[PDB]
Amino acid sequence: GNGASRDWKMAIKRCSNVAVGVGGKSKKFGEGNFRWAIRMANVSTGREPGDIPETLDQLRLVICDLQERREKFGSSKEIDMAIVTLKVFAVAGLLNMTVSTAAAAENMYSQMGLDTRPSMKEAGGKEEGPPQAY
Repeated sequence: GNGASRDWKMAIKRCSNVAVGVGGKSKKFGEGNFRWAIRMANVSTGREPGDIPETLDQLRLVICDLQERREKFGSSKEIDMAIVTLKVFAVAGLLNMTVSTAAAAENMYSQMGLDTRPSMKEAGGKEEGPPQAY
């Protein structure tokens, strides 16, 4: 539109203020994590320079296909992390709404009607930490 990659550099600057975990809140993502997942996905689902999402609809399908194909091949921290970045980046970027945590981003994304696998309990846990000296 008006510039080169302003909308992009912006969506990233904001996403950088996003947390990875939910029961910790400390470590945040970065342009490297986002570009990593996106780029990798663009290849497996494109294999070319001019093969990136331009509309919320286009990106929406890319994600569903990314997690779909990847899932069939198997699960992995790299895969799960990839999908997470796509979500947080989509909301914190397209919606310019820098969520609080990775889960929160993917939550509103699916709850909004962008995903195809709505869940109530993704990750959590109670009573954690080392043992006590009694």
